[PDB]
This record gives sequence, C-alpha cells and structure tokens, in this order.
Amino acid sequence: IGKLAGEGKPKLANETLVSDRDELYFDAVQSFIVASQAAATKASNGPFNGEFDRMILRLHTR
Amino acid sequence: IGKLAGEGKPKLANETLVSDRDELYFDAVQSFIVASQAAATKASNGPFNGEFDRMILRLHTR
Amino acid sequence: LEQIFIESNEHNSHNQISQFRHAVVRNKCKHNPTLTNLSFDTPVYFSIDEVVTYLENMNNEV
Amino acid sequence: LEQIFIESNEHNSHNQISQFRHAVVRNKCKHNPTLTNLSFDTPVYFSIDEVVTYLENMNNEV
DNA sequence: TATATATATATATATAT
DNA sequence: TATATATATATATATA
Repeated sequence: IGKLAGEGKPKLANETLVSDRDELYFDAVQSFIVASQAAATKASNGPFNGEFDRMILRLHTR
Repeated sequence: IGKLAGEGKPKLANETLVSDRDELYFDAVQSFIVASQAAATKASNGPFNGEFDRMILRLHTR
Repeated sequence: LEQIFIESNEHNSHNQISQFRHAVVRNKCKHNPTLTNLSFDTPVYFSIDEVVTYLENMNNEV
Repeated sequence: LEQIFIESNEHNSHNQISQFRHAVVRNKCKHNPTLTNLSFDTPVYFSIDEVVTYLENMNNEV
C-alpha cells in the first residue's frame, strides 16, 4: 500500500487505486507496485503480507 | 525469491526467472543469488528454506 | 559426532550444523585423496584443530 | 515492582529495566541522605513521579 | 520491544569557472 | 566564486 498524500489505498501495477476490495480481489490475480521508501514512490507492505505463504500451497495441493 | 516488478518468481545466479518448478529442479542442483534488500536488487528468502536439513543426510545414509 | 562436540542446546543451529558437516567433508577429502566418494560418516582421518581454524576464519569473514 | 511497573516481553527489556533500577537507586539516597549503602531492594521512601520525569528528561537529551 | 541494514539532508572540502 | 562531490548522524520498516 502506498502512503502518499491522498493515496491511503492499495496501488495497482498500473498506478491505479483499489477503492473496494470485495469487487476486485475475487476476479483474478493482480499486480502491484514495488516497495520503496523514496518520497516519490513510497509504499509500505501490508498487514498480512508474507504470513500466508505455506497455506496457499497446501490448499492448492489438497 | 525476487520481488521486483513483474518478477514474482524465483531468481537464479544468472538473472533468469522460472515459471514451472518441475522442469529444472530435478535435473541438477542450482545456486541462486544472495538475499538482499536493495531497491534495485530486491531478493527475499523462500518459504521452505532452512527447515529440511536433517532428513537429507538421513536419506543419503540409508 | 553431533553429541560429543555440539550439545543439544541453541536450537538456532541451522547454519552451524550445515557448515560443520561441509567442513569435515573437505578436511577428509584432503588428507585421504586416493579414495573417492567420501561422506560425513566415512571413517577417514581429519584434524579437528583445522576444523576449528576454518570455523574461526568464517566467524571473522569480511 | 518488576511485575507491577514494567510490563513487556516478559524478559526482553534489559535496557529499560536497568535504567529504571538506576533511577530508583540514585533517587533513594536524595530523600534519606543519612543512611548508608542503600540498595534497590531496600525499603525506604522513593517517589515515582520524580522517576517518570527523570526518564522523560533523558528522552530529549542532546 | 530490540538490532540491524537500509536512507536521506546537511556540512565541509576540492576544483574548476 | 560557484559548482560539484564526499562522509557523518537520525528516522523508519522489516524480522525474530
């Protein structure tokens, strides 16, 4: 998620904002921006990032 | 693994991504780049790195 | 060999055990070259002092 | 006291704990100057507001 | 909570204009 | 004089 002024929402790979999660995350996989601390392109990781790594594989397998 | 743009996949020693694991992992051991946090060279560690150390030796023994 | 020297403590041993074995293997290969296909448990000679020297050179690696 | 005042990472606060102890120990001697060889665990008067403001001062030191 | 590796303004210094 | 170039410190995220 980006932290710039007026962009407290998730950013897409095309520098487009995600207003409502329930309408997009279901359609298909998405591409996001790179995480960096530069003031022009600042973005911090999210709450549940990196945690759900093994579960995806286990479930796809099952 | 590499986390740069459009590179949501692994990365070897020779800067070459991978699509389907099953195609190369079996043939011969491979070496990958070192973990790093640079904005240019962003490499993170894998999900299952480290865990499987013992059973390898146990099997080589048997 | 993993009981006489390395006590069970300090579970954070992923690196330690791996590099230990990787050191013993090479020290064995050096002083007994005539043979082939050596291993961890293969009974050939090795200088534990040299193992110490190597581990130290690693401890201060720059 | 270590239970009632300090509440963090049950034992992962080696800095704050020690500085707290130093504050109390050096404050006790101010308000009961006649006594000798005072220690932490010793039962004499010691004000807590003074200690709070003391640390609040250490915070913004330059 | 901690350490650590990243980072970024802010000098002072060197040199060439 | 102006312009460019190099160390120090200080604040923020990420991992355990």
